[PDB]
Amino acid sequence: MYSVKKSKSGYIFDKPRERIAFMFLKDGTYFMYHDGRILCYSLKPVDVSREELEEFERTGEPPELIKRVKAGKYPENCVVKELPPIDKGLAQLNPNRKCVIIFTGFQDTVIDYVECNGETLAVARLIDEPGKVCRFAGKGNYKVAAVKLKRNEPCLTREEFLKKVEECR
Repeated sequence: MYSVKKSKSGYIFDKPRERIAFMFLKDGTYFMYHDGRILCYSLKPVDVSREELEEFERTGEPPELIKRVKAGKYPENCVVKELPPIDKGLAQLNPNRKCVIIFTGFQDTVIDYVECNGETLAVARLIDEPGKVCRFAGKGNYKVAAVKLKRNEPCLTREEFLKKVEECR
């Protein structure tokens, strides 16, 4: 079961560690898919109609393009990137995972996050340089960690974040 979020930007189908997003940008519809291990997105618009997106929403069957992607059959005009492992510091809390990419203004970023004690604990890493990391604890959304990363703002050290995680398990 995907949760579905529709907007003028497009459609977003989410699972705890998976996202299928269709963005009506520029010429037509571009797609982003990621699971726990792989990110892939189109460099050109794809042949997915709004009718197929309504059908995906109603029945829960992803379009054939996405099913091929989930089976490792990537289209020609697509970027495919391997993701890092689930953050070690968060691993024991069973975090969610989401990726944000150039379509919303980010260098490709993976974020692992949990809600704990009314706070968000998130670890964002640049997918292309996983050593660049923002560990974040705060009342905002998980995307805050990605924003701080983009803005090169200092974040929590490993020890500070691990204290927040331990005070949480």
